Amino acid sequence: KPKLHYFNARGRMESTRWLLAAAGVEFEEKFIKSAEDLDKLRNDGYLMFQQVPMVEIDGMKLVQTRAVLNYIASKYNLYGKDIKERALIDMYIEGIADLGEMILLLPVCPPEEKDAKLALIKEKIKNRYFPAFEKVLKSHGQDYLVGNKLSRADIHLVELLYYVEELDSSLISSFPLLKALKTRISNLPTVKKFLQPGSPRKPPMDEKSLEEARKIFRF
Amino acid sequence: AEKPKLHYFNARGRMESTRWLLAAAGVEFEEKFIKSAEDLDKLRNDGYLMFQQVPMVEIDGMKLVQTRAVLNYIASKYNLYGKDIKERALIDMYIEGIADLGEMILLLPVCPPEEKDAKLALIKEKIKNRYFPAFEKVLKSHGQDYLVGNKLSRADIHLVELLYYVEELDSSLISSFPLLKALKTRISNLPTVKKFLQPGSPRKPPMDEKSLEEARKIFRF
Ligand SMILES: CCCCCCSC[C@H](NC(=O)CC[C@H]([NH3+])C(=O)O)C(=O)NCC(=O)O
Ligand SMILES: CCCCCCSC[C@H](NC(=O)CC[C@H]([NH3+])C(=O)O)C(=O)NCC(=O)O
Repeated sequence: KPKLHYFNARGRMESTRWLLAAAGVEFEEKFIKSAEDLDKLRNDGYLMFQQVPMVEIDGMKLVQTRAVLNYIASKYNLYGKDIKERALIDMYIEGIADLGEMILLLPVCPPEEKDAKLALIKEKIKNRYFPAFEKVLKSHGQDYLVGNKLSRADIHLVELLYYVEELDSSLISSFPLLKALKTRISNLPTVKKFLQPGSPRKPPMDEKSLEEARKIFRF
Repeated sequence: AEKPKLHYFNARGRMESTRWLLAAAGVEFEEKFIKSAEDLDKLRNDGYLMFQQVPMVEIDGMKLVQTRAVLNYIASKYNLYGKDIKERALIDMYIEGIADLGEMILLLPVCPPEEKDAKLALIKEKIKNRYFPAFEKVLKSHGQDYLVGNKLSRADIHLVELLYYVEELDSSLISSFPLLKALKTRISNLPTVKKFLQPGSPRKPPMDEKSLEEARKIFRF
Protein backbone atom coordinates (compact mmCIF):
# COMPACT_ATOMS: atom_id res chain seq x y z
CA LYS A 1 0.00 0.00 0.00
CA PRO A 2 1.00 3.60 -0.75
CA LYS A 3 1.83 5.40 2.48
CA LEU A 4 1.21 9.22 2.53
CA HIS A 5 3.25 11.36 4.92
CA TYR A 6 1.75 14.67 5.79
CA PHE A 7 0.16 16.37 8.75
CA ASN A 8 -3.50 15.59 9.36
CA ALA A 9 -4.94 18.22 7.05
CA ARG A 10 -5.90 19.15 3.60
CA GLY A 11 -2.84 21.08 2.54
CA ARG A 12 -0.90 19.86 -0.38
CA MET A 13 -1.70 16.17 0.09
CA GLU A 14 -5.51 16.38 -0.47
CA SER A 15 -5.47 16.07 -4.21
CA THR A 16 -3.39 12.89 -3.87
CA ARG A 17 -5.85 11.31 -1.42
CA TRP A 18 -8.61 12.07 -3.97
CA LEU A 19 -6.67 10.80 -6.91
CA LEU A 20 -5.75 7.59 -5.06
CA ALA A 21 -9.20 7.18 -3.78
CA ALA A 22 -10.86 7.90 -7.11
CA ALA A 23 -8.64 5.10 -8.63
CA GLY A 24 -9.62 2.47 -6.15
CA VAL A 25 -6.19 2.43 -4.40
CA GLU A 26 -6.23 1.95 -0.66
CA PHE A 27 -3.39 3.72 1.06
CA GLU A 28 -1.99 4.36 4.53
CA GLU A 29 -1.38 7.68 6.18
CA LYS A 30 1.38 8.49 8.63
CA PHE A 31 0.50 11.73 10.41
CA ILE A 32 3.21 14.16 11.39
CA LYS A 33 2.02 16.01 14.47
CA SER A 34 5.13 17.94 15.52
CA ALA A 35 8.15 19.74 14.24
CA GLU A 36 10.21 16.88 15.49
CA ASP A 37 7.92 14.34 13.77
CA LEU A 38 9.05 16.20 10.56
CA ASP A 39 12.73 16.41 11.55
CA LYS A 40 12.67 12.59 11.98
CA LEU A 41 11.72 12.22 8.32
CA ARG A 42 14.32 14.75 7.31
CA ASN A 43 17.07 13.00 9.33
CA ASP A 44 16.20 9.56 8.02
CA GLY A 45 16.71 11.08 4.56
CA TYR A 46 13.12 10.27 3.63
CA LEU A 47 12.67 13.79 2.08
CA MET A 48 14.61 14.99 -0.87
CA PHE A 49 13.90 18.68 -0.04
CA GLN A 50 13.23 18.35 3.67
CA GLN A 51 9.61 18.90 2.69
CA VAL A 52 6.33 16.92 2.63
CA PRO A 53 4.00 15.67 0.94
CA MET A 54 6.06 12.57 0.59
CA VAL A 55 4.63 9.27 -0.55
CA GLU A 56 6.07 5.80 -0.35
CA ILE A 57 4.91 3.92 -3.38
CA ASP A 58 6.67 1.29 -5.50
CA GLY A 59 9.94 1.51 -3.50
CA MET A 60 10.37 5.25 -4.13
CA LYS A 61 10.21 8.03 -1.60
CA LEU A 62 8.44 10.54 -3.90
CA VAL A 63 8.15 14.15 -2.60
CA GLN A 64 6.75 17.14 -4.56
CA THR A 65 2.97 17.12 -5.13
CA ARG A 66 3.03 16.90 -8.91
CA ALA A 67 5.57 14.12 -8.82
CA VAL A 68 3.10 12.13 -6.69
CA LEU A 69 0.05 13.05 -8.86
CA ASN A 70 1.66 12.51 -12.25
CA TYR A 71 2.97 9.07 -11.16
CA ILE A 72 -0.38 7.92 -9.65
CA ALA A 73 -2.23 9.26 -12.66
CA SER A 74 -0.24 7.29 -15.21
CA LYS A 75 0.07 4.19 -13.21
CA TYR A 76 -3.64 4.06 -12.72
CA ASN A 77 -4.63 5.11 -16.29
CA LEU A 78 -5.95 8.45 -15.47
CA TYR A 79 -3.58 10.47 -17.54
CA GLY A 80 -5.24 10.08 -21.03
CA LYS A 81 -4.08 7.78 -23.90
CA ASP A 82 -1.28 9.73 -25.51
CA ILE A 83 0.82 12.82 -25.07
CA LYS A 84 -1.63 15.02 -26.84
CA GLU A 85 -4.24 13.99 -24.26
CA ARG A 86 -1.81 14.47 -21.41
CA ALA A 87 -1.27 17.88 -22.74
CA LEU A 88 -4.90 18.82 -22.69
CA ILE A 89 -5.16 17.26 -19.25
CA ASP A 90 -2.09 19.08 -18.05
CA MET A 91 -3.40 22.40 -19.35
CA TYR A 92 -6.61 21.87 -17.54
CA ILE A 93 -5.17 20.56 -14.19
CA GLU A 94 -2.67 23.31 -14.16
CA GLY A 95 -5.41 25.98 -14.47
CA ILE A 96 -7.04 24.18 -11.68
CA ALA A 97 -3.97 23.98 -9.38
CA ASP A 98 -3.48 27.71 -10.00
CA LEU A 99 -6.91 28.33 -8.56
CA GLY A 100 -6.43 25.51 -6.01
CA GLU A 101 -3.25 27.23 -4.94
CA MET A 102 -5.05 30.49 -4.37
CA ILE A 103 -7.55 28.76 -2.10
CA LEU A 104 -5.06 26.45 -0.48
CA LEU A 105 -3.20 29.49 0.88
CA LEU A 106 -6.02 31.93 1.87
CA PRO A 107 -5.71 30.84 5.56
CA VAL A 108 -1.95 31.63 5.52
CA CYS A 109 -2.58 35.02 3.95
CA PRO A 110 -1.69 38.03 6.03
CA PRO A 111 -5.05 38.96 7.64
CA GLU A 112 -5.15 42.45 5.99
CA GLU A 113 -4.93 40.96 2.52
CA LYS A 114 -7.59 38.27 3.24
CA ASP A 115 -10.67 40.33 2.01
CA ALA A 116 -9.02 41.50 -1.19
CA LYS A 117 -7.97 37.93 -1.85
CA LEU A 118 -11.30 36.13 -1.37
CA ALA A 119 -12.94 38.76 -3.69
CA LEU A 120 -10.40 38.04 -6.35
CA ILE A 121 -10.63 34.31 -5.98
CA LYS A 122 -14.38 34.73 -6.47
CA GLU A 123 -13.82 36.97 -9.38
CA LYS A 124 -11.35 34.55 -11.03
CA ILE A 125 -13.63 31.56 -10.56
CA LYS A 126 -16.55 33.50 -12.20
CA ASN A 127 -14.66 35.14 -15.07
CA ARG A 128 -11.62 33.00 -15.74
CA TYR A 129 -11.79 29.33 -14.56
CA PHE A 130 -15.40 28.37 -14.54
CA PRO A 131 -16.18 29.69 -18.04
CA ALA A 132 -13.08 27.88 -19.20
CA PHE A 133 -14.15 24.53 -17.91
CA GLU A 134 -17.66 25.20 -19.04
CA LYS A 135 -16.36 25.96 -22.62
CA VAL A 136 -14.63 22.54 -22.55
CA LEU A 137 -17.58 20.54 -21.50
CA LYS A 138 -19.80 22.45 -23.94
CA SER A 139 -17.35 22.06 -26.78
CA HIS A 140 -17.52 18.22 -26.96
CA GLY A 141 -20.75 17.59 -25.05
CA GLN A 142 -19.14 14.58 -23.38
CA ASP A 143 -19.23 13.26 -19.86
CA TYR A 144 -15.51 13.82 -19.29
CA LEU A 145 -13.07 16.53 -19.65
CA VAL A 146 -10.84 14.57 -22.02
CA GLY A 147 -11.05 11.66 -24.41
CA ASN A 148 -14.50 10.90 -23.24
CA LYS A 149 -13.27 8.67 -20.45
CA LEU A 150 -12.60 9.40 -16.79
CA SER A 151 -9.22 11.06 -16.06
CA ARG A 152 -7.47 13.05 -13.33
CA ALA A 153 -8.72 16.24 -14.97
CA ASP A 154 -12.22 15.15 -13.82
CA ILE A 155 -10.85 14.20 -10.37
CA HIS A 156 -9.02 17.48 -9.80
CA LEU A 157 -11.83 19.66 -11.22
CA VAL A 158 -14.49 18.04 -9.13
CA GLU A 159 -12.36 18.30 -6.00
CA LEU A 160 -11.94 22.01 -6.62
CA LEU A 161 -15.71 22.37 -7.20
CA TYR A 162 -16.08 21.06 -3.64
CA TYR A 163 -13.90 23.81 -2.29
CA VAL A 164 -15.59 26.36 -4.42
CA GLU A 165 -18.91 25.28 -2.94
CA GLU A 166 -17.48 25.63 0.60
CA LEU A 167 -16.49 29.10 -0.34
CA ASP A 168 -19.65 30.28 -1.92
CA SER A 169 -22.20 27.96 -3.30
CA SER A 170 -23.65 30.65 -5.70
CA LEU A 171 -20.51 30.50 -7.77
CA ILE A 172 -21.09 27.36 -9.81
CA SER A 173 -24.84 28.20 -10.19
CA SER A 174 -24.51 29.65 -13.76
CA PHE A 175 -22.18 26.87 -14.96
CA PRO A 176 -24.70 24.09 -15.29
CA LEU A 177 -22.47 21.59 -17.10
CA LEU A 178 -20.02 21.91 -14.19
CA LYS A 179 -22.97 21.11 -11.95
CA ALA A 180 -23.71 18.02 -14.06
CA LEU A 181 -20.00 17.02 -13.75
CA LYS A 182 -19.76 17.58 -10.03
CA THR A 183 -22.73 15.24 -9.73
CA ARG A 184 -21.59 12.44 -12.10
CA ILE A 185 -18.14 12.24 -10.68
CA SER A 186 -19.50 12.31 -7.18
CA ASN A 187 -21.70 9.39 -8.03
CA LEU A 188 -18.72 7.32 -9.29
CA PRO A 189 -18.52 4.33 -6.86
CA THR A 190 -14.97 5.09 -5.64
CA VAL A 191 -15.50 8.89 -5.32
CA LYS A 192 -18.94 8.49 -3.73
CA LYS A 193 -17.18 6.29 -1.21
CA PHE A 194 -14.44 8.83 -0.82
CA LEU A 195 -17.01 11.63 -0.23
CA GLN A 196 -18.74 9.66 2.53
CA PRO A 197 -18.19 10.33 6.18
CA GLY A 198 -15.31 8.44 7.90
CA SER A 199 -13.38 8.30 4.63
CA PRO A 200 -9.84 9.80 4.61
CA ARG A 201 -11.18 12.90 2.78
CA LYS A 202 -10.16 15.75 5.17
CA PRO A 203 -12.04 18.78 6.43
CA PRO A 204 -11.51 22.47 5.63
CA MET A 205 -8.57 23.79 7.55
CA ASP A 206 -9.73 25.35 10.82
CA GLU A 207 -7.63 27.50 13.18
CA LYS A 208 -5.81 24.95 15.34
CA SER A 209 -4.92 22.89 12.30
CA LEU A 210 -3.38 26.07 10.99
CA GLU A 211 -1.56 26.58 14.26
CA GLU A 212 -0.49 22.92 14.07
CA ALA A 213 0.78 23.86 10.60
CA ARG A 214 2.98 26.76 11.85
CA LYS A 215 4.47 24.60 14.55
CA ILE A 216 5.41 21.59 12.47
CA PHE A 217 6.59 23.57 9.36
CA ARG A 218 8.04 26.48 11.50
CA PHE A 219 6.38 29.47 9.82
CA ALA B 1 4.13 21.33 -40.65
CA GLU B 2 4.91 24.45 -38.51
CA LYS B 3 7.72 25.57 -36.08
CA PRO B 4 6.23 25.82 -32.54
CA LYS B 5 5.32 29.45 -31.85
CA LEU B 6 5.90 30.87 -28.30
CA HIS B 7 3.57 33.62 -27.04
CA TYR B 8 4.96 35.77 -24.25
CA PHE B 9 6.44 39.11 -23.76
CA ASN B 10 10.12 39.66 -24.55
CA ALA B 11 11.54 38.45 -21.25
CA ARG B 12 12.55 35.46 -19.31
CA GLY B 13 9.60 35.21 -16.94
CA ARG B 14 7.59 32.05 -17.36
CA MET B 15 8.68 31.25 -20.99
CA GLU B 16 12.43 30.89 -20.43
CA SER B 17 12.41 27.24 -19.40
CA THR B 18 10.49 26.37 -22.56
CA ARG B 19 12.90 28.32 -24.73
CA TRP B 20 15.66 26.39 -22.90
CA LEU B 21 13.93 23.04 -23.25
CA LEU B 22 12.98 23.49 -26.92
CA ALA B 23 16.49 24.65 -27.83
CA ALA B 24 18.17 21.75 -25.89
CA ALA B 25 15.97 19.38 -27.88
CA GLY B 26 17.31 21.24 -30.92
CA VAL B 27 13.83 22.36 -31.93
CA GLU B 28 13.58 25.55 -33.95
CA PHE B 29 10.66 27.77 -32.75
CA GLU B 30 9.16 31.20 -33.50
CA GLU B 31 8.29 33.87 -30.98
CA LYS B 32 5.51 36.34 -30.99
CA PHE B 33 6.32 39.16 -28.61
CA ILE B 34 3.48 40.72 -26.84
CA LYS B 35 4.48 44.46 -26.39
CA SER B 36 1.35 45.93 -24.77
CA ALA B 37 -1.85 45.24 -22.99
CA GLU B 38 -3.55 45.52 -26.47
CA ASP B 39 -1.48 42.68 -27.91
CA LEU B 40 -2.56 40.49 -24.98
CA ASP B 41 -6.23 41.44 -25.23
CA LYS B 42 -6.03 40.43 -28.87
CA LEU B 43 -4.97 36.86 -27.92
CA ARG B 44 -7.76 36.95 -25.30
CA ASN B 45 -10.33 38.06 -27.94
CA ASP B 46 -9.10 35.76 -30.62
CA GLY B 47 -9.74 32.87 -28.20
CA TYR B 48 -6.14 31.78 -28.11
CA LEU B 49 -5.71 31.53 -24.24
CA MET B 50 -7.52 28.95 -22.20
CA PHE B 51 -7.17 31.03 -18.95
CA GLN B 52 -6.65 34.39 -20.64
CA GLN B 53 -2.91 34.07 -19.78
CA VAL B 54 0.43 33.46 -21.36
CA PRO B 55 2.80 31.49 -21.77
CA MET B 56 1.01 30.01 -24.68
CA VAL B 57 2.68 27.73 -27.15
CA GLU B 58 1.17 26.69 -30.47
CA ILE B 59 2.54 23.26 -31.25
CA ASP B 60 1.00 20.28 -32.96
CA GLY B 61 -2.34 22.13 -33.56
CA MET B 62 -2.82 22.97 -29.91
CA LYS B 63 -2.91 26.24 -28.11
CA LEU B 64 -1.12 25.05 -24.98
CA VAL B 65 -1.11 27.41 -22.01
CA GLN B 66 0.36 26.76 -18.50
CA THR B 67 4.11 26.41 -18.34
CA ARG B 68 3.85 22.78 -17.16
CA ALA B 69 1.49 21.58 -19.87
CA VAL B 70 3.90 23.02 -22.41
CA LEU B 71 7.02 21.61 -20.64
CA ASN B 72 5.57 18.11 -20.20
CA TYR B 73 4.49 17.84 -23.75
CA ILE B 74 7.88 19.00 -25.15
CA ALA B 75 9.78 16.93 -22.61
CA SER B 76 7.84 13.80 -23.67
CA LYS B 77 7.82 14.32 -27.46
CA TYR B 78 11.59 14.77 -27.58
CA ASN B 79 12.35 11.87 -25.15
CA LEU B 80 13.49 14.10 -22.31
CA TYR B 81 11.09 12.81 -19.79
CA GLY B 82 12.83 9.49 -18.84
CA LYS B 83 12.11 6.07 -20.34
CA ASP B 84 9.19 5.03 -18.08
CA ILE B 85 6.93 6.04 -15.24
CA LYS B 86 9.40 5.43 -12.37
CA GLU B 87 11.90 7.54 -14.26
CA ARG B 88 9.38 10.29 -15.00
CA ALA B 89 8.73 10.27 -11.24
CA LEU B 90 12.33 11.02 -10.29
CA ILE B 91 12.46 13.65 -13.07
CA ASP B 92 9.30 15.28 -11.70
CA MET B 93 10.61 15.30 -8.11
CA TYR B 94 13.87 16.97 -9.16
CA ILE B 95 12.35 19.49 -11.55
CA GLU B 96 9.68 20.44 -9.10
CA GLY B 97 12.29 21.28 -6.47
CA ILE B 98 13.97 23.24 -9.18
CA ALA B 99 10.81 25.11 -10.07
CA ASP B 100 10.24 25.95 -6.35
CA LEU B 101 13.57 27.71 -6.23
CA GLY B 102 12.96 29.08 -9.72
CA GLU B 103 9.70 30.58 -8.61
CA MET B 104 11.51 32.25 -5.74
CA ILE B 105 14.00 33.86 -8.03
CA LEU B 106 11.50 34.62 -10.76
CA LEU B 107 9.33 36.68 -8.34
CA LEU B 108 11.95 38.37 -6.22
CA PRO B 109 11.90 41.47 -8.63
CA VAL B 110 8.07 41.79 -7.75
CA CYS B 111 8.68 41.58 -3.97
CA PRO B 112 7.92 44.81 -2.01
CA PRO B 113 11.07 46.91 -1.54
CA GLU B 114 10.92 46.29 2.21
CA GLU B 115 10.87 42.49 1.89
CA LYS B 116 13.37 42.12 -0.96
CA ASP B 117 16.41 41.94 1.32
CA ALA B 118 15.06 39.37 3.80
CA LYS B 119 13.78 37.22 0.85
CA LEU B 120 17.04 37.20 -1.12
CA ALA B 121 18.92 36.11 2.07
CA LEU B 122 16.51 33.15 2.35
CA ILE B 123 16.81 32.22 -1.32
CA LYS B 124 20.57 32.15 -0.60
CA GLU B 125 20.07 30.03 2.55
CA LYS B 126 17.73 27.63 0.73
CA ILE B 127 20.12 27.28 -2.19
CA LYS B 128 23.12 26.49 0.09
CA ASN B 129 21.29 24.20 2.44
CA ARG B 130 18.30 22.76 0.77
CA TYR B 131 18.39 22.77 -3.03
CA PHE B 132 22.04 22.44 -3.91
CA PRO B 133 22.83 19.69 -1.44
CA ALA B 134 19.89 17.70 -2.79
CA PHE B 135 21.19 17.94 -6.36
CA GLU B 136 24.84 17.30 -5.38
CA LYS B 137 23.47 14.34 -3.44
CA VAL B 138 21.71 12.88 -6.52
CA LEU B 139 24.78 13.26 -8.66
CA LYS B 140 26.99 11.75 -6.00
CA SER B 141 24.63 8.84 -5.57
CA HIS B 142 25.34 7.44 -9.10
CA GLY B 143 28.34 9.36 -10.40
CA GLN B 144 26.57 9.50 -13.77
CA ASP B 145 26.66 12.46 -16.14
CA TYR B 146 22.93 13.05 -16.03
CA LEU B 147 20.49 13.45 -13.21
CA VAL B 148 18.32 10.53 -14.37
CA GLY B 149 18.49 7.22 -16.15
CA ASN B 150 22.02 8.21 -17.25
CA LYS B 151 20.82 10.06 -20.36
CA LEU B 152 19.97 13.60 -20.97
CA SER B 153 16.66 14.72 -19.68
CA ARG B 154 14.74 17.92 -18.92
CA ALA B 155 15.89 17.33 -15.39
CA ASP B 156 19.33 18.37 -16.53
CA ILE B 157 18.23 21.23 -18.86
CA HIS B 158 16.10 22.86 -16.10
CA LEU B 159 18.68 22.45 -13.38
CA VAL B 160 21.46 23.93 -15.46
CA GLU B 161 19.24 26.85 -16.48
CA LEU B 162 18.69 27.39 -12.78
CA LEU B 163 22.50 27.10 -12.18
CA TYR B 164 22.86 30.03 -14.56
CA TYR B 165 20.32 32.15 -12.64
CA VAL B 166 21.82 31.18 -9.31
CA GLU B 167 25.19 32.28 -10.77
CA GLU B 168 23.84 35.75 -11.68
CA LEU B 169 22.57 35.99 -8.16
CA ASP B 170 25.88 35.07 -6.52
CA SER B 171 28.49 33.12 -8.24
CA SER B 172 29.89 31.94 -4.93
CA LEU B 173 26.90 29.65 -4.09
CA ILE B 174 27.76 26.73 -6.35
CA SER B 175 31.38 26.66 -5.06
CA SER B 176 31.03 23.99 -2.44
CA PHE B 177 29.12 21.79 -4.99
CA PRO B 178 31.71 20.46 -7.42
CA LEU B 179 29.44 17.90 -9.16
CA LEU B 180 26.92 20.70 -10.00
CA LYS B 181 29.86 22.69 -11.48
CA ALA B 182 30.65 19.61 -13.66
CA LEU B 183 27.02 19.24 -14.69
CA LYS B 184 26.83 22.88 -15.77
CA THR B 185 29.99 22.64 -17.83
CA ARG B 186 29.01 19.37 -19.52
CA ILE B 187 25.36 20.35 -20.21
CA SER B 188 26.51 23.83 -21.40
CA ASN B 189 28.70 21.87 -23.73
CA LEU B 190 26.05 19.88 -25.51
CA PRO B 191 25.88 21.26 -29.10
CA THR B 192 22.28 22.28 -28.76
CA VAL B 193 22.62 24.06 -25.37
CA LYS B 194 26.02 25.51 -26.37
CA LYS B 195 24.37 27.03 -29.42
CA PHE B 196 21.60 28.38 -27.20
CA LEU B 197 24.10 29.92 -24.79
CA GLN B 198 25.77 31.79 -27.73
CA PRO B 199 25.04 35.47 -28.50
CA GLY B 200 22.01 36.19 -30.65
CA SER B 201 19.93 33.06 -29.70
CA PRO B 202 16.46 33.30 -28.18
CA ARG B 203 17.83 32.96 -24.67
CA LYS B 204 16.76 36.14 -22.85
CA PRO B 205 18.62 38.58 -20.58
CA PRO B 206 17.78 38.84 -16.88
CA MET B 207 14.79 41.16 -16.46
CA ASP B 208 15.80 44.81 -15.86
CA GLU B 209 13.54 47.44 -14.22
CA LYS B 210 12.31 48.63 -17.62
CA SER B 211 11.20 45.12 -18.64
CA LEU B 212 9.52 44.85 -15.31
CA GLU B 213 7.54 47.99 -16.17
CA GLU B 214 6.48 46.51 -19.49
CA ALA B 215 5.51 43.43 -17.38
CA ARG B 216 3.49 45.87 -15.27
CA LYS B 217 1.87 47.67 -18.22
CA ILE B 218 0.93 44.43 -20.07
CA PHE B 219 -0.50 42.02 -17.43
CA ARG B 220 -1.95 44.95 -15.39
CA PHE B 221 -0.16 44.53 -12.03
C1 LIG C 1 -2.03 25.66 3.96
C2 LIG C 1 -0.51 25.45 4.14
C3 LIG C 1 -0.17 23.97 4.26
C4 LIG C 1 0.95 23.62 5.24
C5 LIG C 1 2.34 24.13 4.82
C6 LIG C 1 2.73 23.87 3.35
S1 LIG C 1 2.90 22.15 2.75
C7 LIG C 1 4.33 21.82 3.87
C8 LIG C 1 5.68 22.13 3.23
N1 LIG C 1 5.80 21.41 1.95
C9 LIG C 1 5.88 22.07 0.80
O1 LIG C 1 5.67 23.45 0.67
C10 LIG C 1 6.24 21.31 -0.45
C11 LIG C 1 6.02 22.31 -1.57
C12 LIG C 1 6.24 21.48 -2.83
N2 LIG C 1 6.16 22.31 -4.00
C13 LIG C 1 5.25 20.38 -3.00
O2 LIG C 1 4.15 20.60 -3.68
O3 LIG C 1 5.60 19.25 -2.46
C14 LIG C 1 6.91 21.92 4.12
O4 LIG C 1 7.50 20.68 4.27
N3 LIG C 1 7.52 22.94 4.71
C15 LIG C 1 8.76 22.69 5.46
C16 LIG C 1 9.93 23.50 4.93
O5 LIG C 1 9.90 23.78 3.68
O6 LIG C 1 10.88 23.86 5.72
C1 LIG D 1 7.89 39.35 -12.35
C2 LIG D 1 6.90 39.15 -13.50
C3 LIG D 1 7.21 37.92 -14.35
C4 LIG D 1 6.00 37.63 -15.23
C5 LIG D 1 5.11 36.56 -14.57
C6 LIG D 1 3.68 36.60 -15.10
S1 LIG D 1 3.68 35.77 -16.69
C7 LIG D 1 2.08 36.42 -17.18
C8 LIG D 1 0.91 35.76 -16.47
N1 LIG D 1 0.96 34.32 -16.70
C9 LIG D 1 0.69 33.42 -15.75
O1 LIG D 1 0.67 33.63 -14.35
C10 LIG D 1 0.43 32.01 -16.17
C11 LIG D 1 0.61 31.22 -14.87
C12 LIG D 1 0.48 29.75 -15.13
N2 LIG D 1 0.34 28.93 -13.95
C13 LIG D 1 1.64 29.33 -15.94
O2 LIG D 1 2.59 28.82 -15.35
O3 LIG D 1 1.67 29.44 -17.18
C14 LIG D 1 -0.31 36.39 -17.11
O4 LIG D 1 -0.64 36.19 -18.44
N3 LIG D 1 -1.08 37.14 -16.37
C15 LIG D 1 -2.17 37.84 -17.01
C16 LIG D 1 -3.38 37.61 -16.16
O5 LIG D 1 -3.32 36.85 -15.18
O6 LIG D 1 -4.44 38.19 -16.46
